[PDB]
Amino acid sequence: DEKRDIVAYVRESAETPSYGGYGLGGFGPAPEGMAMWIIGMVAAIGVAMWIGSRA
Amino acid sequence: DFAKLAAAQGDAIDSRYHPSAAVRRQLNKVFPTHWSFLLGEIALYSFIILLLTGVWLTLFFDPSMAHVTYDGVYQPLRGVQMSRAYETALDISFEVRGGLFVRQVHHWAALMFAASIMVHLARIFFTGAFRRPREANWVIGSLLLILAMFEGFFGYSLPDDLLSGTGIRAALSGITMGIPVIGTWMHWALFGGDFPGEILIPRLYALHILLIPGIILALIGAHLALVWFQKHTQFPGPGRTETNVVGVRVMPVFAVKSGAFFAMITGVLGLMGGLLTINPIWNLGPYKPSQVSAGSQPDFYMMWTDGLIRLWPAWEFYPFGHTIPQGVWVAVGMGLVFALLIAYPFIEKKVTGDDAHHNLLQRPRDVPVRTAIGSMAIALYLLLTFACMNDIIALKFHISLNATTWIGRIGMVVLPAIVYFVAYRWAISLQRSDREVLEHGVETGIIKRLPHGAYVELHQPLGPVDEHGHPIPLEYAGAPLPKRMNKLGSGGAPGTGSFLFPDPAVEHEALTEAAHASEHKSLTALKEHQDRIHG
Amino acid sequence: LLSGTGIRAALSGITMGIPVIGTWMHWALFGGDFPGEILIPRLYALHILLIPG
Amino acid sequence: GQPTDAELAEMSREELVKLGGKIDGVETIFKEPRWPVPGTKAEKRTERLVAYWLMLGGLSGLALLLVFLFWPWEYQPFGSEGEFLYSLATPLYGLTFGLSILSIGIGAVLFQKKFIPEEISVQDRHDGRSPEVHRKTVAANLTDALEGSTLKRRKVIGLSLGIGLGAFGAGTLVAFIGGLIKNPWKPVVPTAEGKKAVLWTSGWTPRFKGETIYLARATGRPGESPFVKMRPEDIDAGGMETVFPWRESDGDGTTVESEHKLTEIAMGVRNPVMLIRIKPADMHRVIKRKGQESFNFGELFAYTKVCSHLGCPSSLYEQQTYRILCPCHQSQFDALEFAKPIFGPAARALAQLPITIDEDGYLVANGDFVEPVGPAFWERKS
Amino acid sequence: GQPTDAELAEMSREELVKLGGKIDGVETIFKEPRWPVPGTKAEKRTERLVAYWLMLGGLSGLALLLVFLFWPWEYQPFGSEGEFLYSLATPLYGLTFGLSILSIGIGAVLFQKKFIPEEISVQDRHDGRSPEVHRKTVAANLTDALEGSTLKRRKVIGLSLGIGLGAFGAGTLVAFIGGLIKNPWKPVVPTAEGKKAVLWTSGWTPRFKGETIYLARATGRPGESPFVKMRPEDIDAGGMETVFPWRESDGDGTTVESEHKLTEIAMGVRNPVMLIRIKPADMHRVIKRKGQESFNFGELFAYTKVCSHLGCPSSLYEQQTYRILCPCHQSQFDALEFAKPIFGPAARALAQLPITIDEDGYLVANGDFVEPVGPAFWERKS
Ligand SMILES: CC(C)=CCC/C(C)=C/CC/C(C)=C/CC/C(C)=C/CC/C(C)=C/CC/C(C)=C/CC/C(C)=C/CC/C(C)=C/CC/C(C)=C/CC1=C(C)C(=O)c2ccccc2C1=O
Ligand SMILES: CC(C)=CCC/C(C)=C/CC/C(C)=C/CC/C(C)=C/CC/C(C)=C\CC/C(C)=C/CC/C(C)=C/CC/C(C)=C/CC/C(C)=C/CC1=C(C)C(=O)c2ccccc2C1=O
Ligand SMILES: CC(C)=CCC/C(C)=C\CC/C(C)=C/CC/C(C)=C/CC/C(C)=C/CC/C(C)=C/CC/C(C)=C/CC/C(C)=C/CC/C(C)=C\CC1=C(C)C(=O)c2ccccc2C1=O
Ligand SMILES: CCCCCCCCCCCCCCCC(=O)O[C@H](COC(=O)CCCCCCC[C@@H](C)CCCCCCCCC)COP(=O)(O)O[C@H]1[C@H](O)[C@H](O)[C@H](O)[C@@H](O)[C@@H]1O
Ligand SMILES: CCCCCCCCCCCCCCCC(=O)O[C@H](COC(=O)CCCCCCC[C@@H](C)CCCCCCCCC)COP(=O)(O)O[C@H]1[C@H](O)[C@H](O)[C@H](O)[C@@H](O)[C@@H]1O
Ligand code: HEM
Ligand code: FES
Ligand code: FES
Repeated sequence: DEKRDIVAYVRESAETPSYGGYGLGGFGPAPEGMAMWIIGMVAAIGVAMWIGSRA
Repeated sequence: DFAKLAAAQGDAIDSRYHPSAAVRRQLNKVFPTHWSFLLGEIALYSFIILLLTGVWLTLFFDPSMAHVTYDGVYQPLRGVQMSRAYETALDISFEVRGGLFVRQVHHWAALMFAASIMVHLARIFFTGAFRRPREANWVIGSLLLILAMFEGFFGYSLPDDLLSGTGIRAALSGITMGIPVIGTWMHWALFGGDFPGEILIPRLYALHILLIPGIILALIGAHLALVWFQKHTQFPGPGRTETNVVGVRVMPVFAVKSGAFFAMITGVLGLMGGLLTINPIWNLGPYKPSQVSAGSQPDFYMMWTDGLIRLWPAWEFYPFGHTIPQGVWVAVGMGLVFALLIAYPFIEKKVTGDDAHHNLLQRPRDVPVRTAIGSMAIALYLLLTFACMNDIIALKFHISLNATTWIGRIGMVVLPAIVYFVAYRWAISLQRSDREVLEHGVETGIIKRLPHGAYVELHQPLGPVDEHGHPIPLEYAGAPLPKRMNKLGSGGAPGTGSFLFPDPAVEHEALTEAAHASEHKSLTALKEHQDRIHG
Repeated sequence: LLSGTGIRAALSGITMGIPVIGTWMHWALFGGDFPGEILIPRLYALHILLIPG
Repeated sequence: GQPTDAELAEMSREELVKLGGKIDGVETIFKEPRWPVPGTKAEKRTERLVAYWLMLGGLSGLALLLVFLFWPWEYQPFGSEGEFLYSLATPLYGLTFGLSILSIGIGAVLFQKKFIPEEISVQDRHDGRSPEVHRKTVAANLTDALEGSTLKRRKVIGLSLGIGLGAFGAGTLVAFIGGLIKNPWKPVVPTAEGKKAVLWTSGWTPRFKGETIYLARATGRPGESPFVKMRPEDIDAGGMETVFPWRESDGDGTTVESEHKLTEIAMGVRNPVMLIRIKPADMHRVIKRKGQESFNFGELFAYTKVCSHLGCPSSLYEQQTYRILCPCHQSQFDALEFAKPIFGPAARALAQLPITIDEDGYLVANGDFVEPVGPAFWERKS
Repeated sequence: GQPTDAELAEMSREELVKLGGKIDGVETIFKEPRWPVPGTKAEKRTERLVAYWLMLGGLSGLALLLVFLFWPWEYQPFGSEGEFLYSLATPLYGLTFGLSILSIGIGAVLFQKKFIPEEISVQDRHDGRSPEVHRKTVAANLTDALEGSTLKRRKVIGLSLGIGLGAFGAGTLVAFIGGLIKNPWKPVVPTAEGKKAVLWTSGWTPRFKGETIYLARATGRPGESPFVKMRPEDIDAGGMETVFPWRESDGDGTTVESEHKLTEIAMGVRNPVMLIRIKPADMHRVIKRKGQESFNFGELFAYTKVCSHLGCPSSLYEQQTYRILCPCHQSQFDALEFAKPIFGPAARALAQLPITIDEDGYLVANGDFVEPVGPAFWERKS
């Protein structure tokens, strides 16, 4: 019974869609920090380069 | 009559108060228009978004360890004992409309806040914006960075979660108990008892929503006031000197573009909060001392401290009837890191001798040793961060966990040296490239000489040309040099009609010569101002 | 007892008596009926950060 | 070099702006409009472009409003119609909001870069060393305030004010921080050897001499009978089970008196233990610690789960290597030998619980840890 | 009328202070020292007085420190040795702290009033209507920023930006406030007539048709069996008892399942009721409401405690006057008649609970309130 419950949880966690956007793997801090530094920070820096000037 | 209303309101304001001169000064203040000077604005905007989302979050968050069975909507966690903090975090995620989005954009804003603070720190350090006039600004900014790191720690520790709880248990509790003379006393004072003391999360909630944000707001006010009144520094350029600010006024251009940049940063953060899942606590059961996970990492801004914990080689000392665990090593390491970061400008000036009032930034290539040291420090920080992530790195990229740990251990003394050497030589070679451009002109396509078969690159001089072909070398002035005729007056006049169809030739000609006149007018104005300053 | 009685009187009764939106304001503020499990946390936020700010 | 008493009336907007720049130390050079040529259709195209961006921002803001008001939000159980809509609900909120404000920002930037005139205004920077008049006047004001006050002449007042402020600050800081300061070594936890400090005692410390503390397995049952007695036969070679210090008095969670004792057992930091069954073939590789040689019950070894370094549970038990790995900082403890760290930050072995079987064959602790079990601290190893 | 390029070197402190006042528009008139005559002993006495005040502040600060560190603080149960010390522990903290800082402040005030020189400095107030140069230059700068930007010429941008900002603000505000906005009339509370709204339903609402809801007395027992079934004989003429809606399923608080139902019963805003035994002599003065004529059981009347005006309990009961008084705002209801308000802010009678006795004689509600019981609201009386 306990093993069946664990199996049910494993299947539910595997087949459950990520609520709140693309689930970056399942690891929170590391994928999330990488996604920040790439997506958000490249977007911000590129927008800053667009708005400002080079000199 | 909106014009009449505006005039009457202005007259009433200038009669009740007298802000005409002050407001004119604020509007006329000139700010350099370099992109790298928006990096601090990114952090400021992320902080503002953090405040706005945090107020919303506090309207729904309940800090407490009071045990409760969920009995909510989330089926996978029903009847499980959890703290009221976790229960209300789950309520924000599920029960409250848009609460999941608000908390996700809050966490993404926290990550962007840390990242933009780091990028701004890199900008100022490498450009030498901390020198004589602004060492105090550097210092308060370093305190601000430390506060941001620890507030993010407390923020993702607020909803009592398995991941955040085990992170707290490790860092806070273990490293606090480790401290030799007062470690256990600090632990008991902070937690009001043993580790799971029933005041920890309320105390962190207070520190995180009121105390640390208040200090950060005061320090950001001081920071912005200092930047405002110690007029913003600028890179060397045509009309830019140590005693002027070349750029755009606050009112017409700078205000508009800063507001638009804030809008776009808010948009990026909202898009991330929507499309990217950040800290899905529901997958993470409520904190229990027995339950664990393999990942067990902090946010990226504390990942370097965690990596220091992992990599430092288990050196414990046992004085007479006592213990000095390995946590104190990392505590002292963090102390040293923060002390050196805060005291760098003073260390820099002690080492070099620079006590001059510096208002013109230095190019990181133009300052090799500082650029090399900054590169070495960034390499060490990245090594520590990836060492903290070594668990997931080993899992996904098939590398032995021991192999990653020892790669980190060896590289934290090897990689810094390699990066220092490479960055120093790279900076000197960038200087050499700049001087090659200065003395030979920009490079272009090759040509075969008429009489003989020599090949010459057909350079383009940037200054007066000698009576013969070779030009008179120019003097380096600390400003970037155009190494591509791309960015000079060459090949830049596409048909100005549209993407799919042209415009009338008369319109195209009018527009193109109008643009030519405008750009040469700008160049002539800058040249005349430069000549006027000394000549 | 004293302050909760004061809350029950003012914040609950006055709010819930308001004609067009009284009950709606009451439920928005209390997360539900009067003893809703979020009243004191909400007041704590309002009282340590929001209103003092 | 005059303040323009009456010329301001006929001064034009450009002249007045130049005058303001002059007064503020700002010289506007090359303030030129973006579209000097009138009537061109490139101007109209750029106008329409920025208008399209702003209208996209507005349409996306309206979309945010409409999706927030009318969308299948609310959690939907697993594998239920509406789960997809719920899953992409929050993404739609964020997409609409971010796209709206981002498009507004893009429109504003395009307006600045295409329509607002271009300027290279240069401001005179008066940084550093305020003029000597201002410096000397400030110094004179402060020095006159100090000396006129007659301080640094009333020695008794100078010292008395210092003493008073110092004493008041001392008292206030001490009264501020003494509420927080607590003695970690106040004997509070009862024990067979009298009340002892918290750090010494865990859930395995016998409250009274000879108390039976079963290695109860923590079934995941939500609330009722969370901890149930355990037997050696339940584990099989190469198996690990997290056990807790359960007492007969700490019966099932049905009552209210219980379910607080059980919650305390579950939440005890130093409570959880891992019971591992060493394979009989590998029992010959076991090396035992001083005073812990008889702790193991046959091939059952009970080691604290709390990592000896910073106290994270060390749950990652690897059989066929007999290595108890901690996930927090990747420290391995050799279970075969006394659970000594053979890798990672840990430097002290995991505390080994003495185990045996009571009447009826249930596993019970045969004592208490011979060392403090959590992570190390200053007052340790003595 | 010159900035004193080199005169500042020989300008004295007084001259520099006067120059600073002149620059700032401040003329310091009669800045005179308090003790022009030197060597007088009145000066020494005043010096010693301010010193004594500062030293009293310091001694009281040290007293605060010593008292806080070493005083018998901590609660003492009652009539216990150390209770007197505890009772004045906190008063001593406050006395020492306040006396210390108050004495420091008094010393500072005395120093200002006795040693710091007296001045009647007068500052030139430049309030109102900044000079026309500043006004016109600010107006020119703002108007140039507006017109040069080319706005109020791009009607499409002017309207599109407004629409975009308005739509984004609408979406953002709605998204901010929709988390809070809850529907008060969502049927959530189950009932024999299907789910109903919380305001309609109370703890006395029969969950299923024919349910028995005993008028259980709330004994003060801490936690176990807090609610106990009740019998009419328990009250005597001129007696009031606070009763709650207890179900057989809501057994004593021993179990965890119970002690949550019981906590819900206790915390129910509309749950508490007051059962009143009308004196048989005065039973003939009773007037009864429409549809509430058979609600009373003999001489037992069960009225909601929640005051009809703002919902405070009306717990005060006056026998031989039969007046249920509410402490919050002094409203009296005539219990003899249907509990109609005969004084104070309340305008609606208290809801009357039907009551009776089941088998064994225990008091049970004979139904539910025929009206909503809490304080009134917009959706009421229909
Ligand atoms: C302390 C420490 C650094 C120990 C060493 C462990 C380590 C990082 C080893 C290197 C990892 C790599 C590069 C493995 C591939 C095999 C290998 C070593 C090849 C030789 C390396 C070499 C010199 C190649 C020459 C060309 C070259 C530079 C190749 C680099 C290729 C790569 C991987 C570039 C990107 C760098 C990168 C992202 C490395 C992983 C780092 C992290 C923290 C990723 C985080 C992350 C993870 C882990 C997810 O699972 C995920 C899932 C869904 C969405 C997002 C993510 C996400 O962001
Ligand atoms: C760092 C610096 C300039 C130091 C000055 C010298 C000095 C005073 C040293 C004394 C202090 C000491 C002892 C320093 C040594 C180690 C150290 C820095 C400790 C403190 C750490 C700290 C609090 C702050 C350092 C922050 C900092 C400047 C980080 C680098 C930021 C920069 C320039 C980033 C490049 C810009 C950019 C486009 C980034 C996005 C592109 C990517 C993916 C870059 C790589 C990358 C990065 C940069 C991540 O941070 C990251 C985090 C989590 C997961 C993955 C990643 C990742 O892949
Ligand atoms: C489900 C749900 C709840 C969703 C909502 C999420 C949530 C909880 C919160 C976020 C929602 C909100 C409210 C989002 C919008 C945030 C917001 C106010 C964005 C404004 C950006 C915007 C709409 C621009 C429109 C385009 C336009 C016409 C721009 C020009 C006019 C404007 C708006 C100018 C703004 C200028 C601006 C950013 C002022 C900031 C004020 C502050 C704090 C500092 C000013 C300042 C700045 C900005 C410096 O850069 C600086 C640099 C060096 C020295 C000193 C300073 C300095 O003092
Ligand atoms: C401005 C923000 C823009 C953000 C872009 C957002 C991306 C949208 C993605 C699509 C919509 C949302 C999907 C939500 C549902 C969902 O989660 O998506 C999974 C997919 O996942 C994957 O595989 C990855 C597929 C590759 C495409 C996505 C990659 C985007 C990355 C690159 C963005 C972050 C930036 C990082 C940069 C890195 C470079 C650093 C230098 C799909 O299921 P599956 O594939 O089966 O997942 C397995 C379970 O089943 C199974 O149990 C489980 O056990 C697992 O095996 C699991 O993988
Ligand atoms: C210059 C000031 C010189 C005085 C330093 C005073 C600190 C040394 C303590 C000396 C007396 C200790 C024995 C008598 C007292 C004793 O037995 O208590 C102990 C703990 O000492 C305490 O009481 C409270 C400590 C007071 C806070 C000290 C703050 C540090 C000082 C050094 C910094 C400020 C001074 C100004 C310098 C900085 C200037 C700034 C530039 C143990 O607690 P416990 O037995 O559990 O009872 C708990 C109750 O105490 C507890 O208040 C209560 O909270 C309960 O929680 C309870 O558990
Ligand atoms: C100033 C910089 C701040 C940073 C870096 C920061 C960081 C964070 C982070 C990363 C989280 C985790 C969110 C999650 O796990 O979903 C968090 C939670 C939280 N933050 Fe902050 N925050 C800041 C400011 C604030 C402010 C000013 C407030 C209050 C106005 C606030 C209120 C909250 C609350 C109530 C939570 C818990 C909500 C939850 O558990 O989902 N934060 N913070
Ligand atoms: S927390 Fe277990 S080895 Fe560090
Ligand atoms: S609360 Fe009862 S009369 Fe007002």
